[PDB]
Amino acid sequence: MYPEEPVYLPPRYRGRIVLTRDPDGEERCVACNLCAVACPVGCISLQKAETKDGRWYPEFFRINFSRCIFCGLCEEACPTTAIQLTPDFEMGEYKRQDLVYEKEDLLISGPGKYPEYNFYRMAGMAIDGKDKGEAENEAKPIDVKSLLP
Amino acid sequence: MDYTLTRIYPLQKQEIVTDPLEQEVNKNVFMGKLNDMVNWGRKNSIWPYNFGLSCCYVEMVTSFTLRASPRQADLMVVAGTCFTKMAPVIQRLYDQMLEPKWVISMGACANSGGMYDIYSVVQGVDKFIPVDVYIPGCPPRPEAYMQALMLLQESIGKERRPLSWVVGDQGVYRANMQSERERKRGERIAVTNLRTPDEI
Amino acid sequence: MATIHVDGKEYEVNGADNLLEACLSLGLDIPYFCWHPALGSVGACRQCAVKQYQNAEDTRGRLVMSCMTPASDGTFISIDDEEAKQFRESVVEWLMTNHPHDCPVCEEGGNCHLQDMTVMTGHSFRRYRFTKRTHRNQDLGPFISHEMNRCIACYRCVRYYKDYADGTDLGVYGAHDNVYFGRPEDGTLESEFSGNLVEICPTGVFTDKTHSERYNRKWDMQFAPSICQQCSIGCNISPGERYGELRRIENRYNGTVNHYFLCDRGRFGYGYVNLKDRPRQPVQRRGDDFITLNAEQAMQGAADILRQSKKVIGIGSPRASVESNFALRELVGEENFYTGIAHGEQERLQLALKVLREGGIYTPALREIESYDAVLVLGEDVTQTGARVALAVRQAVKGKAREMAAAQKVADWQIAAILNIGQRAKHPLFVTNVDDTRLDDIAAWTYRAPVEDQARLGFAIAHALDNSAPAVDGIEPELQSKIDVIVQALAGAKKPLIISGTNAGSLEVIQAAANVAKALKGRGADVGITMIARSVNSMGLGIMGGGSLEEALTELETGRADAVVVLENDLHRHASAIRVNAALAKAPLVMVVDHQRTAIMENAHLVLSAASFAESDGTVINNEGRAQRFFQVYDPAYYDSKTVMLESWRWLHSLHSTLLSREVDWTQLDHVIDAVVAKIPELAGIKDAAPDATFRIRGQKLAREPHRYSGRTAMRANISVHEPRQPQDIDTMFTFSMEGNNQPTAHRSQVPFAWAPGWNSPQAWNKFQDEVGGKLRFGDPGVRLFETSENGLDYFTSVPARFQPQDGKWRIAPYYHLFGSDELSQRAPVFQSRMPQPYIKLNPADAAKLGVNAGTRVSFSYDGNTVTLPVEIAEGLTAGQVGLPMGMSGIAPVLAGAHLEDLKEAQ
Amino acid sequence: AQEPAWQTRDHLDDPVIGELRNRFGPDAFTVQATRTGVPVVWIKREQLLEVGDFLKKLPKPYVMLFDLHGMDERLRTHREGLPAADFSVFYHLISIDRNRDIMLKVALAENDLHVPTFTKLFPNANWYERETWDLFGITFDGHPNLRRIMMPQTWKGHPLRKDYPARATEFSPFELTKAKQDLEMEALTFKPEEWGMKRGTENEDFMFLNLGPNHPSAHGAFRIVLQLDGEEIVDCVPDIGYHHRGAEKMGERQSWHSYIPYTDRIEYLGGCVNEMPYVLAVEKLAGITVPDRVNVIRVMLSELFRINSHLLYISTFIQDVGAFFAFTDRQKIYDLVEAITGFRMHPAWFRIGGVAHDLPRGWDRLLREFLDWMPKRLASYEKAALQNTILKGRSQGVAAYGAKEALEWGTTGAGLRATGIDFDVRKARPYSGYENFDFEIPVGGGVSDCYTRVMLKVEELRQSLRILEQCLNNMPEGPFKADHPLTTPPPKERTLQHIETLITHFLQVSWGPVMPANESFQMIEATKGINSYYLTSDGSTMSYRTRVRTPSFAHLQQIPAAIRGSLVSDLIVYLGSIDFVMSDVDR
Ligand code: SF4
Ligand code: SF4
Ligand code: SF4
Ligand code: SF4
Ligand code: SF4
Ligand code: SF4
Ligand code: FES
Ligand SMILES: [Ca+2]
Ligand SMILES: [Cl-]
Repeated sequence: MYPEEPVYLPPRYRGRIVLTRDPDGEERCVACNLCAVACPVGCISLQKAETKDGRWYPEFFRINFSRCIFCGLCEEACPTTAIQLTPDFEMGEYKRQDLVYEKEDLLISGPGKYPEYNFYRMAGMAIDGKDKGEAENEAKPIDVKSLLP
Repeated sequence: MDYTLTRIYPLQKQEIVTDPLEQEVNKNVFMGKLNDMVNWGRKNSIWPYNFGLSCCYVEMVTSFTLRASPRQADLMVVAGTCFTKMAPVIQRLYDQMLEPKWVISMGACANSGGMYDIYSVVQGVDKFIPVDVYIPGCPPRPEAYMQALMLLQESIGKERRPLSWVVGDQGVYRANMQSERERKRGERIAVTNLRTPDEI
Repeated sequence: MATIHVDGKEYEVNGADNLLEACLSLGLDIPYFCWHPALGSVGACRQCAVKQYQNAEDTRGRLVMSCMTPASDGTFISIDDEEAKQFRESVVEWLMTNHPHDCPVCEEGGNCHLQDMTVMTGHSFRRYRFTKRTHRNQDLGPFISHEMNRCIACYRCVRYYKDYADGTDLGVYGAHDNVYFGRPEDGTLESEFSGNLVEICPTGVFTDKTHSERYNRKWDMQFAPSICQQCSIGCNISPGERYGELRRIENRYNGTVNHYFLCDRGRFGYGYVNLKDRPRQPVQRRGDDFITLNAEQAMQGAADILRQSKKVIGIGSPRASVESNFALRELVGEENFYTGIAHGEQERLQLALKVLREGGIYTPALREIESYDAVLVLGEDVTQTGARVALAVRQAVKGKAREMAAAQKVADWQIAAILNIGQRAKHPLFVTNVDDTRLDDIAAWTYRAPVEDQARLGFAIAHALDNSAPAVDGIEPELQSKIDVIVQALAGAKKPLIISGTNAGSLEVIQAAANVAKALKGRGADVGITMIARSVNSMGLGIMGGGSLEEALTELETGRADAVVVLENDLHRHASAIRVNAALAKAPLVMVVDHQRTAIMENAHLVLSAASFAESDGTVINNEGRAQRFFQVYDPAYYDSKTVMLESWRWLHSLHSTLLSREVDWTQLDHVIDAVVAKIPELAGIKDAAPDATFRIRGQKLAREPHRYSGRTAMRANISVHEPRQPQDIDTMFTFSMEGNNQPTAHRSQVPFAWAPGWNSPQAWNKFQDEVGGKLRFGDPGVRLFETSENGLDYFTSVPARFQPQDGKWRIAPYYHLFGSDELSQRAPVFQSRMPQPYIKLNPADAAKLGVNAGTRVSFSYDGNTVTLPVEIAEGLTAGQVGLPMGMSGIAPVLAGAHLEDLKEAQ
Repeated sequence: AQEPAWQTRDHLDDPVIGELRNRFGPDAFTVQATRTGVPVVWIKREQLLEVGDFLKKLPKPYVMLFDLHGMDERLRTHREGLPAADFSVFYHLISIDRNRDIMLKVALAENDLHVPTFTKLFPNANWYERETWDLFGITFDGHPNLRRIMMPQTWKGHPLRKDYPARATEFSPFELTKAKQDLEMEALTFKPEEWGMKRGTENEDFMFLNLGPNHPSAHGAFRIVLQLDGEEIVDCVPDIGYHHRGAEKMGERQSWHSYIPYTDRIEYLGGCVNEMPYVLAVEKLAGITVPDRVNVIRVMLSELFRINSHLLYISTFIQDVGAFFAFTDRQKIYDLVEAITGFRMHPAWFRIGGVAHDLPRGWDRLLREFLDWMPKRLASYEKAALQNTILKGRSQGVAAYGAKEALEWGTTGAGLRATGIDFDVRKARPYSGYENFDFEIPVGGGVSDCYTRVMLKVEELRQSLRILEQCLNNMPEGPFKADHPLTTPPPKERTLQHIETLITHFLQVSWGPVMPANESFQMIEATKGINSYYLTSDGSTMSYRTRVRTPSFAHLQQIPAAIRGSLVSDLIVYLGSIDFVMSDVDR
């Protein structure tokens, strides 16, 4: 039995929330604040920041698991599959202040439940690696000074 | 290991101190053996009093699969929302318990009010009752309570409570244990791939 | 006026309006993009499609554009017709075919009109499977960012920037689906009103870079109705905060003042509030030791020294509120209260007030200026001092086309036709300055001359309009010919407008303008007079009155005064730094109450941490004499509990109480307002500027946060997992939370922000107005303190003599910069690039005489100080005059009219 | 009919409208068109008792007051065609004989919030009127004892008023201290009249039966003030409100989508059964007709939770009254629910337009295994009850009531059916494609005693297993989310790759889904009785009013009339026979 015998949790189990990374190793988070507004308890706080290339990312990401109800509304709200509820249930603590997780306690080293999705390969905003016209279903920029009619 | 001294709730003496036993002036191998024996008996004999509130009590009874009197209980598990009309009752039951006593907050509601930041709910039992272990969840899985009990056992095995109420220092020295979040940060961050949410 | 039938229901609308404007004003929802309440109707996006029937028996009508269709009587239209709904959804689908998938990473998300219309049209399924067009972006300067991929070709930016603001650097390039909207080349947008593009563009092509650095979504912003504090126009703004920092300033619709447009100084010049060198707690200087005190300790200790002080004088500021200045006046006594302004500046400000309060001529509101048929600007570089007045003057000049079009019975909303009928025809405009002005493009004539000569022109125009007016001697025949054109233009005008101000640095230019306006009034004309001041509460300090900074310094210099309480004034912009520093060093006690770190603070014994407009509530009076109230946006101590930044009136009121009772009294704002109305009868309207703190909407306080504000239980979790108590507000009717009311139909006039279900973009103001493009449904906020007097002032008979160059002396000519002249805006970091590099301007001939060329550094002495500046050649500047950037750190605005002496090539 | 069910209707065709018009006159009432599905009539306050009596005395008459509550209309902007009112009180009446309901609405002015009591016509109105007074401040003139029922008697202000702050105030130790003292001095400062009770032959002992951790059966913790004559109950007053979490006030602080988590927490043992009535009502406001696969998925999850709740209820009753291990059987259900929802007690899976995800691959295997395990386990459950003479002896003829008592107290579910009234919403008013399933409604023989109630719940398990078998063998193939512009959130695969769907998602998960101004109502057969959601939209992204009628609240008001004259032992058996949770009672 527990804890000697582990418990099978189904792949969709709504437990510890983690931030994930894209197949390229970059954080999938773009700091759009959709998961936070969609959150019914208001236990998510983050601030947008931008790399010199122009990539948006969370300067800070805070989740108060003392208030979290593990509903998965935030994971259902990402347009980037960064925030994901993972099959984990052991998060007991001694002080409530330690139930406030930061990006250091949330950003893992892999893609998580969604294995191959990069919003930056769909976005039209240019970043280091993807220039204008290099996204999916995207034509190359045509200059207004082009000679072709 | 640093300790927090609660000499003689929201406001009370909480001086960070050093292991009182390690201090040479009050260092006795016999006294240390005695402290360990008492801590061992207490951590291996935690009789519980489950105050049933809201939906968390239902998960608790699944884990159960009784000190009906608060007097015979060593641990009060607050499992449910701390409603305004229920708060006086919770305080009275906890105040009808004897030393040593421990409190485990089970559920987002008991932890901080959870999704119920409303006019009829106290935002956390830690607003009126001292808590030792917090269990995040809504409802927390039955197995999560078992982890919390094991965490309490560890904290109890490190306490330095008075060995007798007539002699010695009557101060409750609780160890400043390492946060479980930092303790298991390495394994959690190392996680790379997970099962796709497509299969049972 | 006309009866229309929309979807069966009958409605009474103005026949002079278009169906879009009419139906939107009826509360009916029709999607749109190309049409703007201020830019008129063009009919490009074809989104406002509505089915129109010829009669009540017509069952097969036609799809028409509501924006390009008159709201004529007997009009039968249907917005819910299936074909209309299908076409309106198809228009959105066509716009979505080449639209980038960048919602999460665009700064318009949650405030995007395109997102709102996609949902309103009910288009959630994509059928297009081909490629999406891409465009490379451009650099547009330090304030506006470019993302052409998100464009929908509605043409709003080019119509506003070029047809409304008269800019010349934005345009439409390319053809078919490769249409591009931007500058002809990478560079900074040159229009002083380029910022309005961020709200005009219905997508995210133009965005605010000042916010992008610390970007947050609209639902997470705490907003408060505030008045802009960067100049004297008094535009209504909606400052927004997140995590304890002012994030962005948005336009607050005031159908009487700024309506839908702000200027760059007010929209991007707020970073000074987020400076990390600002005072946050009261600090006392003991020798070389600085001790952080608490409010209670600061009050007790200060009152102890003040109680044993022989004479305590107080210096106010045009930046401070009416309540804050009044609190200092009561603390030190009216006899010991001094306006922190130079004698000359006060004389000019009081003369301007006397003209507006006792001249018998109406002073127009910002929006009313767009209805005059002739404008004369005497000495005021409005574009650089009151930019929004320059935008209004531009719309007034465009009246000739509107009049010409009305004669051909063309609808007022058909802008394209009005522009074609008009061509280059414009209403007469004449501007006078020491050199070139930005309004020279639309001006019939620009008189570049010394301030004295500019005034002589005014007296001359007055004499020509009325011989009873003092005559001027020495006008050359050439100038007289030019004067006659102005006289005939003003004489022929049905609604003339005379605009002057205190920025010229001449009392005569204000007197000349008064004479011209009096002359036109005598000839029975609807003349208007406008006076541009210098700061947010210059007129308010002028009405209150007090001694000059010079007189205050003399008190401290004779030693008669031992204690000086300075209020939000650096003192170096109104007087010599050498004099101020020396005078402040002879005072046993020097207390400074400011929200910014100034130089005088270095030698202050005590510095009280005052709050800025964002963290304070008060009343300011604009150039037109309208008292407007600003409200606190956020609590400064919410995140950092140690912060003790209190309103200046609260600090001073508590000190006065501790001085008289040894007890602290942090009163409510309403009490201070009641004190001002009782003591000063002139400042009595300030009571009606806004409702008190007991005002409620059906029992609910007004809200500052949107209903979807997020992070409530996590924003301060780092400091304490225990959520803090909602900051409470006893001064205003606004709650520092979302538990309040922001309904578009709430019987109020103070709107913190505009949001309506389905309308998350700035287009939501439409639901808060009586008629789209009109006024707030229950009146626009603000009260004019004075009405037009029954009698006027006598003509000023003091005509100055012509300017004469004097070897050695160099008259300092006043050059103002929208970016640099204001004190607080210059402190903002994003303004460093836009602000001009230091310079001195010289007449080409004078430069040749001094044997110096462009770039040559020249040394000159003012207050016993040699200064070096690079030489710039200004042909328009008359000889004997030197040009200096007024307000730029070092060049105090007072230098205007002074003279430089040893001007020579440096080294 | 070709016209969709969500279509706004005035129901003037309803015969009751003609009857009222020919009795009180055409200018005595205003008919409001809504998406509630019931004729809504605005009657004057001086005719409320007259109209009520007429409806009670009609061929096939209205015999049950389903719901009575208030509404603050001081901030409602879309009130076109509604009589002027600052506050209002609604009366939902059900006529089982004509299978039709009517909503009588009375307009009130802020200055005079007084309405004649309706307790004389329908006795169940006592608690509803007390709650309306507690949360709105509307006084019912003639009420026997109008005291607060959900909030402390010392509470200042009416919580459900719009001007009332919704979030929690700063904790005050002092108030807890005083509250604790008042509790310790309650016995000394007890007055029977304050509880509506009267001293009689004297020497009668007033007592407080605490039913919390002393007797905990997952029913919650409340207390009943018992007036005894030895061991016989002369009168009892259940004290409730100890589990009030302001769920209806939260509906006005949460978007239509962000409130779903809260629905599952009204009746925790029901899970998805609690979100069915809410999603269906919001879908009527949105005008969404859900696809057949969603209908079958939403039935399957509901019946899984219906079995889970019954198992626990039957197990607990049998354990206490008689001498059926729910744990094992309940875990197997939780495992399937966890595999599909990712959660056990509070799935929050149902969405406005469908379900959050599609059925996980392998769901069929798990369901088949459970449908091959329960058959035998159920056989054991009934055998016990059928042959447990101890149970039969201690349960039969205890807290017995007939059809009249069930109708006058709003009793629904097994209690109503035990009295012989065959009224199951799943059959009477089919919803979620239940009409496409072959199942029978267990009905009693005229007497609702503790035994008959439990036996019906056992027979319901068998019928639920039948529906679950049809769901497993006839699961339709197609969309798990409706193809409607207001489906929230939109299909994720398209959101991740299409701008139009990304835009729709962004706004629906941020500001919220905009529901046009209207009033909807959906009643469903829950695990403990008829649960309904009366939703009012003012055209925004949040509800203007979320009324949740819960069966447990009415079942606890009938206790005094059904247990009077019995012994405390009988009361404890009755409390068990009533499948109830205090979360459903207090909301
Ligand atoms: S976790 Fe997802 S939803 Fe939240 S801010 Fe990052 S990208 Fe946006
Ligand atoms: S799981 Fe639910 S409560 Fe937790 S952060 Fe996500 S949305 Fe908020
Ligand atoms: S934390 Fe969640 S599951 Fe536990 S009692 Fe509160 S609402 Fe119920
Ligand atoms: S402009 Fe609007 S619709 Fe386009 S990406 Fe930005 S937020 Fe989305
Ligand atoms: S840049 Fe903006 S205003 Fe200009 S055409 Fe594109 S969407 Fe319209
Ligand atoms: S014109 Fe003056 S008041 Fe208006 S926005 Fe510009 S600086 Fe501010
Ligand atoms: S808004 Fe009418 S055509 Fe564009
Ligand atoms: Ca204030
Ligand atoms: Cl001249």
